[PDB]
Amino acid sequence: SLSYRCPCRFFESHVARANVKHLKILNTPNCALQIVARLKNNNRQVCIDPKLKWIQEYLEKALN
Amino acid sequence: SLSYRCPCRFFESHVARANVKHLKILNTPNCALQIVARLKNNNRQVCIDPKLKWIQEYLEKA
Ligand SMILES: [Au+]
Ligand SMILES: [Au+]
Ligand SMILES: [Au+]
Repeated sequence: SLSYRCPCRFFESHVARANVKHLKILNTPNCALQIVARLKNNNRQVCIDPKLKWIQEYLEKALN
Repeated sequence: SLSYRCPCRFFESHVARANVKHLKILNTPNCALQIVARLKNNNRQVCIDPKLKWIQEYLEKA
């Protein structure tokens, strides 16, 4: 609950790296992993699909 | 903006300090400060009013 819900209704998958100004990993309880991006063309905030290949490589270039 | 929303739809102003098991400030762009609490016996996760005096009394110790 009523008061609390996950900030991402769904994940968007047609967002290109060149379009995103910032990326943030939301740490909200009882919610799956959530990456939030600040945009261009619109400039809004979107929840991006973590399975995006470019997000994967980006998150993977954080070590092994 | 069709996908992202603030995780708190409203704040709960009647919760007592005795009832809260855990508190967590949420990192959340384009939203006001938001505090999530886990309730003691039923374990529900609720958004609680930052304006609550005991919440202040805690954040003012920082
Ligand atoms: Au962001
Ligand atoms: Au438009
Ligand atoms: Au919590």
